[PDB]
Amino acid sequence: KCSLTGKWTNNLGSIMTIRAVNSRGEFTGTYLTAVADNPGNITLSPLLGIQHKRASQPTFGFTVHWNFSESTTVFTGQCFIDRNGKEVLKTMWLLRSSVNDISYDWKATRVGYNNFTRLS
Amino acid sequence: KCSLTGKWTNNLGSIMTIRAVNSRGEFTGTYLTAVADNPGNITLSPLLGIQHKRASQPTFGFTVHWNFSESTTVFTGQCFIDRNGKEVLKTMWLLRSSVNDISYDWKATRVGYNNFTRLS
Amino acid sequence: KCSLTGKWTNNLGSIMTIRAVNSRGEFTGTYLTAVADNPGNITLSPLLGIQHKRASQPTFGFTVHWNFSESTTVFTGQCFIDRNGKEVLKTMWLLRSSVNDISYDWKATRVGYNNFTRLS
Amino acid sequence: KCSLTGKWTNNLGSIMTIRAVNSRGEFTGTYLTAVADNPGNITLSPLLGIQHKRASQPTFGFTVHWNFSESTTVFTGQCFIDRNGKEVLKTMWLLRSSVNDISYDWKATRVGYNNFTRLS
Repeated sequence: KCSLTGKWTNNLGSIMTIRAVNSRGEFTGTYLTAVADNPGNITLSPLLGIQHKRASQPTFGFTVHWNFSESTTVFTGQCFIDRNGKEVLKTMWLLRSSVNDISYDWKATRVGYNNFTRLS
Repeated sequence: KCSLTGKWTNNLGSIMTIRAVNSRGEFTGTYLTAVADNPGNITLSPLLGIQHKRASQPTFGFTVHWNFSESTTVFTGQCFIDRNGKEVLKTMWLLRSSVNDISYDWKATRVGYNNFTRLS
Repeated sequence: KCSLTGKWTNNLGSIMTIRAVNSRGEFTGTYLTAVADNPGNITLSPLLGIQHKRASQPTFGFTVHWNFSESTTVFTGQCFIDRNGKEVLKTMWLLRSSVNDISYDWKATRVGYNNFTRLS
Repeated sequence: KCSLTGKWTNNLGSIMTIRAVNSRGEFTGTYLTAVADNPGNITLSPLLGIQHKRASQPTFGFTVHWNFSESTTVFTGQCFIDRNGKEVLKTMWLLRSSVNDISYDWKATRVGYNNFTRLS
């Protein structure tokens, strides 16, 4: 079975740490991003999400509230287990920027992907 | 200031209730989707997210753990308030399906938009 | 049958003209966006795409080469016709910006939606 | 300078062949996908797109009209050149399925990524 609890890094070098997953599948953690709009401002930021519980290869989502900007990112994906027992999180994300008013809303959402593997 | 707490409907007729937002911007709620892969199966599903606290028009994200499928959706967006105090949540979402293994990962993520307005 | 040829406006006030669709479903046109990173720079920009030919409500895609920036947008969607013969193009888009090298690739893609209706 | 003319493969094993890029940046070609909704039906399919011309690392987009389904895919991205002169296309895509009517439109768009390198 795949539990998101533990430390993970992604293909861009970001690191996240996820705490205990409760019986609802909820989890909290922290996220240290390797990249940002203004990288000189990067600080460790909180995340909160939910994974499925029964499935051996659960889907999940989480939100990262960046502590150094007005933006928010959400990730969703699935945890896969190899024939050798290795775990990979395949994710896609949306990064929402803050804009001044609704006339700028069209430009406020970036999309991307990330693969994560366990630190140790 | 644009608040997320309350009852919302979107342009597809889905409804959600968001409970009290804590000092860290964290919130829970319940989502009733009007649309699904198998609409006869739809049941109420929990959501968990984070908004920014200081901003008058905060960005936010949340995860919906569907209680009737193996899928997960994440939403991110911004709460806008117009001249008359009317709120709109402008959101984009990713809907993650469960696939059998990593070779099917390519097909697992749907994308879309939703605009939410306050019920009553 | 839902036709793409003609003049269209979207929910943001952008307009486009699509010319004759050939036997392979290929079409050209001109796009005038109402919105840009630098709106004072906006000029008419060419589009080139393909639709399906047999379908009454075809899917399609097209590329807009912005003539005033280094960016490119792609749109994909479907042409729907209601009971009264009114057409709507339901689309999603990706807007690709130019970045300096691959280490910035993560931030280069915006996503959104647009609904188009026929002018006159 | 980066010209899309030539043969490319992506990280999933798909292959595409792009013909001459004209002075407008337009190009045609073919695309043999490694994966599909119904892979037993896969046939070689046409593509049509536009790249930027002046830039050494141009952005671009193209549409693939699948010849074996009612779907359409669009790709957009950028061609990067290494310090060693190696070229990579970094892309994201939207895959549009045909649905019966507008009430199903919400579920019709998948999103993903692909990296391409030259065949030879």
